[PDB]
Amino acid sequence: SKNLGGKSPGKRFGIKKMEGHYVHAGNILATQRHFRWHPGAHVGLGKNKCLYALEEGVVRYTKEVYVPNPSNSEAVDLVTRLPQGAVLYKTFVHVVPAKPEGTFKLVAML
Amino acid sequence: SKTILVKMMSQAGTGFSFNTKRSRLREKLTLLHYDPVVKKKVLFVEQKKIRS
Amino acid sequence: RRAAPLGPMPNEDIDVSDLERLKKYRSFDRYRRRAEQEARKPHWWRTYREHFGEESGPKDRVDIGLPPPKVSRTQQLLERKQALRELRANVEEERAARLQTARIPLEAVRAEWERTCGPYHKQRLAEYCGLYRDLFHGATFVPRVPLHVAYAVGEDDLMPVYHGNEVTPTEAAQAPEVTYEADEGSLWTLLLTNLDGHLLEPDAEYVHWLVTNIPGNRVTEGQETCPYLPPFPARGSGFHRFAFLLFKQDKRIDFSGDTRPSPCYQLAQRTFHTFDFYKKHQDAMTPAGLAFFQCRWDDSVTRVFHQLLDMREPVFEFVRPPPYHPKQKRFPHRQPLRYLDRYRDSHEPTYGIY
Amino acid sequence: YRSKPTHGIGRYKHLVKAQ
Amino acid sequence: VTYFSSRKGKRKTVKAVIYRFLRLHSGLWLRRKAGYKKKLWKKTAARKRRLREFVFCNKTQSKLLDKMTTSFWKRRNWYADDPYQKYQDRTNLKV
Amino acid sequence: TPVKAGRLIVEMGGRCEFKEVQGFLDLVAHKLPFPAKAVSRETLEKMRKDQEERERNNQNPWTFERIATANMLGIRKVLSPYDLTHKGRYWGKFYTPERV
RNA sequence: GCCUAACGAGCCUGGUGAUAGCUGGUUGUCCGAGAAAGAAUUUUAGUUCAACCUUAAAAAUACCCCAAAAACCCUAAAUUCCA
RNA sequence: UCGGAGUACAAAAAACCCUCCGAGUGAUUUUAAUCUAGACAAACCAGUCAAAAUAACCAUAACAUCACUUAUUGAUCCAAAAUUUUGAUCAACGGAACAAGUUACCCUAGGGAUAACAGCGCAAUCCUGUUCUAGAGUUCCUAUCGACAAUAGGGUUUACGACCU
Ligand SMILES: Nc1nc2c(ncn2[C@@H]2O[C@H](COP(=O)(O)O)[C@@H](O)[C@H]2O)c(=O)[nH]1
Ligand SMILES: [Mg+2]
Ligand SMILES: [Mg+2]
Ligand SMILES: [Mg+2]
Ligand SMILES: [Mg+2]
Ligand SMILES: [Mg+2]
Ligand SMILES: [Mg+2]
Ligand SMILES: [Mg+2]
Ligand SMILES: [Mg+2]
Ligand SMILES: [Mg+2]
Ligand SMILES: [Mg+2]
Ligand SMILES: [Mg+2]
Ligand SMILES: [Mg+2]
Ligand SMILES: [Mg+2]
Ligand SMILES: [Mg+2]
Ligand SMILES: [Mg+2]
Ligand SMILES: [Mg+2]
Ligand SMILES: [Mg+2]
Ligand SMILES: [Mg+2]
Ligand SMILES: [Mg+2]
Ligand SMILES: [Mg+2]
Ligand SMILES: [Mg+2]
Ligand SMILES: [Mg+2]
Ligand SMILES: [Mg+2]
Ligand SMILES: [Mg+2]
Ligand SMILES: [Mg+2]
Ligand SMILES: [Mg+2]
Ligand SMILES: [Mg+2]
Ligand SMILES: [Mg+2]
Ligand SMILES: [Mg+2]
Ligand SMILES: [Mg+2]
Ligand SMILES: [Mg+2]
Ligand SMILES: [Mg+2]
Ligand SMILES: [Mg+2]
Ligand SMILES: [Mg+2]
Repeated sequence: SKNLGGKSPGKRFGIKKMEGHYVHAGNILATQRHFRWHPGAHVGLGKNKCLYALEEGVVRYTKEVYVPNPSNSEAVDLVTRLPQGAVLYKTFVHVVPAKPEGTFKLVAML
Repeated sequence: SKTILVKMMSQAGTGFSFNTKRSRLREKLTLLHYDPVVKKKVLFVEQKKIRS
Repeated sequence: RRAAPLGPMPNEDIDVSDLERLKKYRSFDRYRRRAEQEARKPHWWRTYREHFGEESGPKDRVDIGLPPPKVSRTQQLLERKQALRELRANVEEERAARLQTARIPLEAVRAEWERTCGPYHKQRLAEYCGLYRDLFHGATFVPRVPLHVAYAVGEDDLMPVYHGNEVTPTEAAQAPEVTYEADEGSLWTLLLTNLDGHLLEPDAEYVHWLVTNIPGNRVTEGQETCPYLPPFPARGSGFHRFAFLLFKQDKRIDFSGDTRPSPCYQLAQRTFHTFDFYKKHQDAMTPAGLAFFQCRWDDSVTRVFHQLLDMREPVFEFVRPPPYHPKQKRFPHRQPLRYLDRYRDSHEPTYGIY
Repeated sequence: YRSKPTHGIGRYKHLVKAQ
Repeated sequence: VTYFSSRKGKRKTVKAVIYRFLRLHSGLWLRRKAGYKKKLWKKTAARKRRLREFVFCNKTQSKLLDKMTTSFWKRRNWYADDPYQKYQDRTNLKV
Repeated sequence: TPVKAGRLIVEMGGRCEFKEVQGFLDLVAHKLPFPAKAVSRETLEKMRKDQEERERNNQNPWTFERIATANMLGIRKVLSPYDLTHKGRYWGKFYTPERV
C-alpha cells in the first residue's frame, strides 16, 4: 500500500504534578517534547527536557519574562528583532520550599 | 562506507578495554580516556578489531 | 471556551500592522533592561514575586526618626554645578583620564558618604539584616548621626565596627571607644544588644552594655545602667548580631526600673526587649545613630561561661531533617536490592530466637 | 491554557516576521 | 511442573528457575536485569547501571516462582560468608 | 465548494429594478442543490427583521435555547453540543427558517 | 484398479481411557454479592498478564469537589487538578 | 518492528488493508566516570529522568554536539573471546536451533463466528416519473425531443453488507 508505519504509542508527555501539590525532591513535575513549561526556582531541567523538583515543597506555575542566554544564537536573534516595547513571556514551574533548611539542637552542655 | 567496532586498550598497563565505532577508511584510533583502576585520564590505543 | 483578560495584556499596546516602521532594540542588552523593568511591575497574574515572599510587599512605615536636615535645593545645585565646571576645566585632569591613570582619595569619599547618603545605605543594610524587625517590629529610622565604634586589640591596633561587619569576641572583651558629633545642651543614651543568643526566650535579647544621660560626645561621663559584658555566642550556633543604638534624649531621664547591679553576671537579670524599653521612654528618646556587627563563637568565650556566669558551656549542632522515604511495600517491584536498606533500623545482624 | 484569562501571554510570533 | 512424580509421587522443582532467581526467606525473589551482558558499547553508562542491578519481582511473579519451586528452596539458610544473609529478614514493615 | 446556509452565491448589481433580476434569478436558484431564494437588500433585511420580531413576539415560554442551555429534563443527552449554537434552527445540513 | 459388500492403502488384536484450543453433555433446595475486553502471543475458535470482580483481613480517608493552576497562530462540548 | 504530524480541537490514553512524512544511521571531538535520595513510564519484559556523595581534570572543573533528534533497533539459551567483551533483514522485528509444493482421490473435527444459492438491508449502478429551459424542430422551448442541472419515488440488474440457514 502507499501509507505505512503511522503506528506508534503515545509518549505520555504531560504535566505530572499540578499547582498546589506537595512534592519531594526528585519528583518529575512535567515531561515534554518541546519546551512548553520552563523550569523556574528550585526546579531542575533534565536532558530530555523534563522538569523535576530539587527541593521538598509546593509546586507553583507562573508567567514570567524570558531573557535567553547570550550563548544561544537563535533566541538572541528572536529577542533582537522585537519592537522596542515588547517583552517575551513564558510559563515557569517553581517549588516553594517547605521544610526549614535545618535546625540547631543542643548537643552537650559542658 | 562502513564503520567498525574496535577494542581499545589502555597504555596504563591496567587491562581495561572499551569498544568504539570508528571509520573503516580512517587511521588506527588513539584517544585520551578514563581508566577506572588507575583512576586517571590516560592514553588508549586500539588493540584489536572486534566487529565490522 | 475563552475567558477575558483582567486588565492589560503585556504586548497588546504596540501595532502589528506595519511592523517595518517600528523601531527595534537590535541590542541584547536593551532587551535585558526593558525586561528587568517589566519584571518589577505589579501584574494581575500569578507571579514569582507573589509566591516567593517580597516580605510583606507594600508596607506603610511607622517612622521614628530624627527629622531630615533642611538644605536649600537651588543653592546646593549651583555650588555643585560650579565645582564640576572647575574640575572639568583643568587639563591635568583630562590627561589623568585618557591615560588611564587616576585615583580617588577614598577617605574623603567615605567622609562625603557619611555626610550625605550614608544614613540611607546604613538604613537599608539594617533592614537587610532585620534590625528593625527584631527591635521596633515595624519601625524604620534613618541613622542621621554617624556612630563610630572601635575596639582596642592591642596598643597600636584598632578594630572598627561598621554596620554588618564581623568581629571576634577576643577583640570585644573590653568596652569600645565611641565617637559621634554633638555640642552640649545634649543628652544621649547608648545601647548594646545581642539580638539573638538568648537561651530560653526566642523573642527576647540580652543587654550587654547600657549607658545613659550622656553629655555631648563624652562617653565615660554618663551613668552606666548596665556594665559592659563581653559578647558570648554559643559554640554551635553561628553568627549572632550585636547592635549599637544611639538615642537623642531631651529631658534627663532616671530609671531605677532599668538599673542593674554593678557586677550583674546573671542572665535572668539581663533579658531585654528593645521595643518595650523604647515604649517606656518614647517621648524623650528618639533613636539617632546605629552600628552593628556579626559575631561567632571563638576560644575566649569558653572562659566567660565558666568564669563569669558560673555556668556550664552550652554547645549546639546543625541538624538536618531525616531523609524522606515512601511507605515500604511488601513486594517492592523492579527496585534495586539496596532498597531493603533504606528501611533498615540499624546495621547489625539480629538473630531473633537463635 | 485556553480556558484561562492569561491565555496567549507568551504569544510572540506576530511581533517578529520571519518567513 | 510435575505435581506428582513417577517414582516418588512427590512434586518436582523446575530447575530453570533455580538458575536465574534467588529466594530470600521473606518471600521476596531477586533477579538480574535482562540483556545486561548484551551489546554494551551501544548503550549509555546510565542505562548500563540500570542494567547491572539486582531487582525484586512483583507479587504475581513471586507466587508463580514459588509454585514452580519445591519446599527445599524456601528453607532458612545460614551460609558462612554469605553476602545476602543481611537481607533475608524484613524490618519495619507496617501493613 | 462547500456552501453553508445563509451565504450569498451570486451577486448582481445594476440600474435594474429587482423584479427582472428576480424573475430569471429564481431559475438559477431553483437549479442549485440546496434550497435557495432570490433577494435584494430590502428583501433580506425584511426577512431578518421579521426573523427577530417573530422571536420577541413568541407566546410560549419554552424555547429551544432556554431549555438546551439550562439542560432541562437532562435534554443535553439527546442533543449534540453544536445545538447550543444552532438552537434547533439548523438540523444537519437542513435549515428551517420558521424555527425561531 | 483389485487384494472377502467402506482400499489415496486390508482386517483384527495390542499400544489405548491415543490426542482433540473443536462440538455435545454435566444430576437436591434456598440465600449473599456479581462480571463486555488494555497488553503480548504460528496469536486473534486459545492462553498468560493488567483493569474490574468475589471471599476473608487490616487500615484511612475515599468519591463529590469553589477560587488559584496546566503553550507556543486560530480553535468547541469540555477535561485535568483540588478545599 | 521503531519514530514525527493528522485522525485524537484544551491532562493522559485511544482504532482502521485510515491520511501524510520518515528510521534500520552518518559526521564530528567536547571520548562523554563511580555511586546513589526521589520519581516518570509501565500487564510482564523492557524503557526513561535525576539531587547529594565520591574520583577525574581549571586545582570549590560531570547534559558529548549536529542532521525536524524523535527513530537509527533485538530477549533467553548457545557459541566464539579470556578479563572483559563481541555475535542475527532471529525484518513473521516478545525472536521455533534447523522444514516447500499439491490434492477434483481426499479424510476428520467444527463454523452460518465465514463464502457460493435464495432471503433481508442499502440503492453506488439500474428504472420510473415530475421540475428547469438553453437548444434541436425552416419560423416556433415543451407536436415530437431536450444538454447543464433539480425533486421524489421503484426495488429487475451487477455489486456492496455478512443478519437467518
Ligand atoms: N547470530 C546468533 N545465532 C544464534 C544465537 N544463539 C543461537 N544461535 C543459533 O546457533 C546456530 C549457529 O550455527 P550457524 O548456522 O550460525 O553456523 C544457528 O542456528 C543460530 O540461529 C545468537 O545469539 N546469535
Ligand atoms: Mg500517531
Ligand atoms: Mg497504538
Ligand atoms: Mg538637587
Ligand atoms: Mg433545489
Ligand atoms: Mg473390505
Ligand atoms: Mg478426550
Ligand atoms: Mg484456537
Ligand atoms: Mg453446535
Ligand atoms: Mg451486565
Ligand atoms: Mg512466534
Ligand atoms: Mg487475571
Ligand atoms: Mg476548578
Ligand atoms: Mg479532595
Ligand atoms: Mg504513574
Ligand atoms: Mg553531583
Ligand atoms: Mg511472530
Ligand atoms: Mg510479534
Ligand atoms: Mg511491544
Ligand atoms: Mg520454543
Ligand atoms: Mg480430474
Ligand atoms: Mg487421477
Ligand atoms: Mg466432514
Ligand atoms: Mg452470518
Ligand atoms: Mg463475530
Ligand atoms: Mg446449495
Ligand atoms: Mg450471484
Ligand atoms: Mg433457492
Ligand atoms: Mg447473497
Ligand atoms: Mg431463508
Ligand atoms: Mg429508495
Ligand atoms: Mg431554433
Ligand atoms: Mg426480490
Ligand atoms: Mg449498497
Ligand atoms: Mg459485523
